Amino acid sequence: RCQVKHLERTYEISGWKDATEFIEILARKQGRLLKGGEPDESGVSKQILNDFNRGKIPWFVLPPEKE
Amino acid sequence: MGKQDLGKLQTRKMKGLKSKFDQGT
Amino acid sequence: GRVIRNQRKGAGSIFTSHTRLRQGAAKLRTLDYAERHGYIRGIVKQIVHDSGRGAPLAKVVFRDPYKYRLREEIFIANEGVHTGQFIYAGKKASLNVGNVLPLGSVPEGTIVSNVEEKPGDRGALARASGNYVIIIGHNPDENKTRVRLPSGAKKVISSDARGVIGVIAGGGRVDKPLLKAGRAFHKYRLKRNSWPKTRGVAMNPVDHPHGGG
Amino acid sequence: SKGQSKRIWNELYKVIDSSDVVIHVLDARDPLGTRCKSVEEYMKKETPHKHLIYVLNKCDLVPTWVAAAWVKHLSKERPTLAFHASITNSFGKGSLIQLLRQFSQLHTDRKQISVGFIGYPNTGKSSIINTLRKK
Amino acid sequence: GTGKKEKSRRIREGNLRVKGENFYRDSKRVKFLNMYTSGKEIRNKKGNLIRAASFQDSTIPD
RNA sequence: AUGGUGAACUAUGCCUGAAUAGGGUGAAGCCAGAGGAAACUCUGGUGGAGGCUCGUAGCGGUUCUGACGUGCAAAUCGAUC
RNA sequence: GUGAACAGCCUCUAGUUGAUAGAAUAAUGUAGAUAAGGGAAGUCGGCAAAAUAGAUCCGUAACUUCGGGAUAAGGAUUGGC
RNA sequence: CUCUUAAGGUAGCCAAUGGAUUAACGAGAUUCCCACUGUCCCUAUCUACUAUCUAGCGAAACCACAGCCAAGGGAACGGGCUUGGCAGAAUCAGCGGGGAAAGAAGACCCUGUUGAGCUUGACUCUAGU
RNA sequence: GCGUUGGAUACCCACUAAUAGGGAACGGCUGGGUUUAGACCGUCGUGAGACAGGUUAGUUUUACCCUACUGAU
Ligand SMILES: Nc1nc2c(ncn2[C@@H]2O[C@H](COP(=O)(O)OP(=O)(O)O)[C@@H](O)[C@H]2O)c(=O)[nH]1
Ligand SMILES: [Mg+2]
Ligand SMILES: [Mg+2]
Ligand SMILES: [Mg+2]
Ligand SMILES: [Mg+2]
Ligand SMILES: [Mg+2]
Ligand SMILES: [Mg+2]
Ligand SMILES: [Mg+2]
Ligand SMILES: [Mg+2]
Ligand SMILES: [Mg+2]
Ligand SMILES: [Mg+2]
Repeated sequence: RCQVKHLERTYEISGWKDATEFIEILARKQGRLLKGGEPDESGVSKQILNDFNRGKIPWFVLPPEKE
Repeated sequence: MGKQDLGKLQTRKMKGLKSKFDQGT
Repeated sequence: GRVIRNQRKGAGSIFTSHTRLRQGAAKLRTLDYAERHGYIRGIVKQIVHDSGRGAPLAKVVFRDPYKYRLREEIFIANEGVHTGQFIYAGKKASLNVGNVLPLGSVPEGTIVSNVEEKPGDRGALARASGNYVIIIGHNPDENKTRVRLPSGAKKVISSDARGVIGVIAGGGRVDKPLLKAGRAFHKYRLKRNSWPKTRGVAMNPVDHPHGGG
Repeated sequence: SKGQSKRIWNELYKVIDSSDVVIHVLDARDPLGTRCKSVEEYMKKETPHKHLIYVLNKCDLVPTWVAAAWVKHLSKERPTLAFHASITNSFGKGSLIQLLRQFSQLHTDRKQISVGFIGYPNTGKSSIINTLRKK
Repeated sequence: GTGKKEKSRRIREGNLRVKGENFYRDSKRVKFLNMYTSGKEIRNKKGNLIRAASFQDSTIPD
């Protein structure tokens, strides 16, 4: 749903190839590590979803085409 | 309804619309 | 209804001024023969801070014209007055900052302070820090002087009323934010018991007419 | 399953039954996604005398042309007003107020009119009401 | 003073006047605002019904 | 209702006295070095500000299916704060 | 003495050894602890307990009024001779 | 007489910023995660002081009379009334089902008075002006 | 005669032989509720205040008596 440029501008990260890599890179950059070095996948995902819903990430659905 | 002048509305200056936070440049 | 604080303050009690650390009442000299006819010279010995007053005060020593002794007066310091300066007070005093002159002896546009409302009451107008009185004009036939007060009002007073040349020192005091209830506390500790203030709406209808809801 | 409880839907039917004007609040980012088409069909079938309009909120989160296109497309069905809800820095408040005054003047036989705000959760109904009241 | 009394106000602007009618309320305003406290039944010392509650009359109509 | 008594508790103003370990952070002013035409920037020190902060004495009184309930006590005890 | 320390613990000087006692060790309590495997499945609700903790070093995000956040987070170490 | 759907290809013009989606702080209210555990499955064991027995000392609440049940007795509802079950001294530790047994005993509705240093163009007034 | 569960938030998931209905209340601990004094938002009222309402914080502490019951002389 979101543009790559918008996501990378919002979260100051890049270089991911899938959602798991995106979550891992964001967790390691933000310091969301569990006890033992494991990234906090669920917590980072919940924060991403909250930001998406509350409008800290730009996105929209395209309107119908003009006639 | 009257005139809806959308040119008087300022959109929110979100962090994802700023070119200063470019990655890979 | 219960007596409000506004009505309570009239009985005195805990609402009197805190005057232990004051230097003395700030007044001009008594209007005497020397100031009515010629002039008299005093010397600024010190400039001191007065508790509860923004403006500093100046101790000025004169010689007693009728007895061998010295007389100490407490003037409100105008800006630019220094220790060791000679001050001249009287009808024949020169137009210099710090001198005390009758209002009829100064030209239009003169800036004065600690101005007598009536001739001999020893200073009533423009006493707070940074304030002054402007000499608008003269009416010689009625022996009157038109002046402009700090509030913007225009007044007519006697030309024999006296005033000190210059502007009261310590100006610009209220341009600094206090930032702190503590600084307000220490400000009013040296003045009187009028702080802090409780809003009438926050009270009960018995305590204040604004109460209730 | 939140938003589909009997108590919530009883409240919805109560506000519709008490309302003369119904404002359906849509999200400018997903207006077709945040539409209650079944509620609109029920209103046009059973209560044709109640006036239903669209308010497209959160227009500050989309580009200007996207909001203009959505307003143009939704106006083909219902009167749609673009909006941005805020107590201090809002958009569309005067237009909504003058439209409500028009409805009040149309229902001049009624001593007062009620405008009920319905829509999806988090679309900003309470924010729009606070914007109208400036409090 | 004599200017703020009820009698003088009536002159400036017999049995038809009702309780509570003042500068702010007329008769219709008074009765509409008394609607909010209207719905109560009245009983005496012995417990007989002086007045039934509003919209709670027990008489069977014909 | 009339006439009297209380600010030894407590509320507030005033006058004259007294009390308050050890840590963390590191403001202005100042020194040296690297840049610069200057203004000014950067690095390392010095200094010891704050109705700052951790935490004793002290002041207060948040919480506990707490103790006690003719209790030690007509408001106390323990831990926690 | 230990220790950053008027902290906690032990000691010298000085001062106490006071509070009805004796004998047994059922249930239920008040106060304090431990527990295989699982780890909130308990309960309205992680209430209560447990876990953490000093010092040294590495390192520390969003946000921000640019002063903070911050001991953020996350890691390594500690005796004696 | 007339009014609203002209805006277009993922961020515009217009005036660093376009903000309350406000940092910091909080014995304020709420949700979730890691760790952690007897909260639980599912309970077991240990210590001190009680409880317990004894010597001495020694109260209080409360008390119409009393104290085993079942059915029936003109709203619910008995220890006493009618008909039955039955029923043997004197007692100890527990226990919390029942007891005008107590302690919770007062809150909650109704009637009649009183107060309000409550409030208002309610009435007579009145200080002040 | 004998059983009729474990969870999630009246309905679902699962296990199970089965997850039947009901009475002794509705003619001891404990959360929602009668929650009095503090506080805020909304509606009405000229106001004191009241409420179409919504949120938060808020001391009641037996048993050694008789019987019943469990054990013991
Ligand atoms: N950017 C933006 N945010 C909005 C707007 N209106 C509401 N919001 C945000 O949406 C959130 C939920 O709004 P709310 O009024 O509670 O939604 P409701 O469920 O319809 O009542 C709030 O935190 C607002 O900050 C808007 O016009 N623009
Ligand atoms: Mg109050
Ligand atoms: Mg005293
Ligand atoms: Mg402090
Ligand atoms: Mg502190
Ligand atoms: Mg275990
Ligand atoms: Mg659970
Ligand atoms: Mg359960
Ligand atoms: Mg933080
Ligand atoms: Mg017997
Ligand atoms: Mg209350």
